[PDB]
Amino acid sequence: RYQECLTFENMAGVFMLVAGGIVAGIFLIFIEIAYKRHK
Amino acid sequence: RSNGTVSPSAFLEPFSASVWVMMFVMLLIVSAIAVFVFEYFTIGKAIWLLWGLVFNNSVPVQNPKGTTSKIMVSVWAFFAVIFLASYTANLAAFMIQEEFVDQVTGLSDKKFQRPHDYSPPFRFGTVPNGST
Repeated sequence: RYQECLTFENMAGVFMLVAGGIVAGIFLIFIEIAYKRHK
Repeated sequence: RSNGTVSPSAFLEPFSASVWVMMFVMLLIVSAIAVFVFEYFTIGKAIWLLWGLVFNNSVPVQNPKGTTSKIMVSVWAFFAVIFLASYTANLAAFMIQEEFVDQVTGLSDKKFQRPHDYSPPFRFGTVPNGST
């Protein structure tokens, strides 16, 4: 009679999508700063 | 039992674990990195923004700098409201389920040795010259 026996995957997917969006935003900020330095 | 017995599970929220904690840490790190990037006092304002648009913007933490700051704030707010919606849905789903497992789970577990010693004298209404 012995018995041996928020989602992280949701959290992981949200973290991955947020990281991608943040990387895109940082690249956009860098490009905009470079253009503004020339304009 | 006298009336309805259920498990409130007040502390059983998915918090206090390592599931959403890692996501929260990653999101906070990303937000701080983006704030530093857009920076091109500040620490206190950044902490205020991190604590604010995570729970709720119902506090004076307004301090934008540039368009990229607005874009990152929009993305972080979208993530935060998605998290709030997910938590509301999860708690409602828990409300859908229920827990009424057991109360004693044993014919001699603790009380059935000396009910007076346990304090409540549970009734022993057997039958004369019966079977049990």
